[PDB]
Amino acid sequence: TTALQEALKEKQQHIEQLLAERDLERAEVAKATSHVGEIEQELALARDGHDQHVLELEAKMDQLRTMVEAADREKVELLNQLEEEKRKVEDLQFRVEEESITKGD
Amino acid sequence: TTALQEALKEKQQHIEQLLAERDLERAEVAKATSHVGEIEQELALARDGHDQHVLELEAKMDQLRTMVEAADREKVELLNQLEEEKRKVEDLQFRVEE
Amino acid sequence: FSLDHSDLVAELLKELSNHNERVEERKIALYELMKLTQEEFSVWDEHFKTILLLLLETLGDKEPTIRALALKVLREILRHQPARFKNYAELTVMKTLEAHKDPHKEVVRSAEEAASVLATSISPEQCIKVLCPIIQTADYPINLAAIKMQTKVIERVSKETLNLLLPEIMPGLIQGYDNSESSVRKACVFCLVAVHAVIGDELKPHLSQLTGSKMKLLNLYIKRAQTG
Repeated sequence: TTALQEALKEKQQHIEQLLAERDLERAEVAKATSHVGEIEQELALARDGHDQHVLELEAKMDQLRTMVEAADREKVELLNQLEEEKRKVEDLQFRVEEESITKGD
Repeated sequence: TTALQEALKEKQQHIEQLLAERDLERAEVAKATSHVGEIEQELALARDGHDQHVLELEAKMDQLRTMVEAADREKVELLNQLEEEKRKVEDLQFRVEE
Repeated sequence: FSLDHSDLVAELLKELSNHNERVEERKIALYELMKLTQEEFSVWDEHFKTILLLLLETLGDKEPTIRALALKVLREILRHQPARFKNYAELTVMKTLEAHKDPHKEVVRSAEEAASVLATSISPEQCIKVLCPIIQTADYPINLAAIKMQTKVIERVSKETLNLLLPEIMPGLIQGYDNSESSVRKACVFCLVAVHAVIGDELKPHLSQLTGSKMKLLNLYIKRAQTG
């Protein structure tokens, strides 16, 4: 009977502890559901950070492309000048060779 | 003892009820946590995809830098060639006036 | 993306009929014609003549950028449809050479590019035959460009083929070697060098009319082309 009375008190203690565990788990339900929104926003911001970063890299590639283009413009110009000079040499060379023969003749 | 044993059975049934209520709340926490896990999974994947994308961009950037450097060397080469041709022209010019 | 290519042609002809006008619209049409020329096209069997003669007329446009672009288009038709120029060779050569005296450097450049392709694409025998009277009678600097073309063509023929053409070729070069213009004399030397590289000593009896001094100069350039 006393052991039966003590087990009754123990079972009441277990009940009071399960009331608390039940309620404390419910507290977590709301907390976890709201955590979903927080990580969603963390993802939202990350993707915005990702896109901005891509834009910054693409700008630097634009800058470099402008340099490449300028160098190609200058290369075409120099290759034209070099062809020009080579034609000067060829024309002058022939005139000197021709004049030297006439002098020897 | 029978009436005490009966009370104990009822308290045990109250215990069984609260275990079940508590486990339902836990299962709710679990669902929400798995939904969180799916988002975390997306976020790691986005970062991973982004890091790979940045490497690809940075590799293109370096390629362009190396193109500019190569172009600068070719310009010096062309300028030297030009100067050589101009020396020939100049030498021939004064041989015509001779 | 169309099957009916004649409709495209008709609209192109229509635009290009606007000589000395509608410069931007006509540039678009010309570039369109250039694109077609690359395409694997049934246009040519039916429309080659019509397109070519309108394009050759367009060489005389008052707008430099139009003349220059028309020569670029001509260049592409030359390298993609050379066989079709059989009956229009004299005309096409003359127009291409004539563009070499344009006052606009961009037009002269486009003409030089066209002339280069013409020499690698047109039947070599026919080209040499067409060039011979031009070399003998055209004004500076058209004769100059003709000699330079002949040189490019000569490098494409066999010794047997060249030997057959040499009686037509030689008179212009002998006469050009006496031309008052230094550039014309030089072009003739260059052309004779290129003959020599093909037929060697066989060239000699063709050169009996040259003075010793002109033989010396030719032998010098022969020796320069052999070395460096």
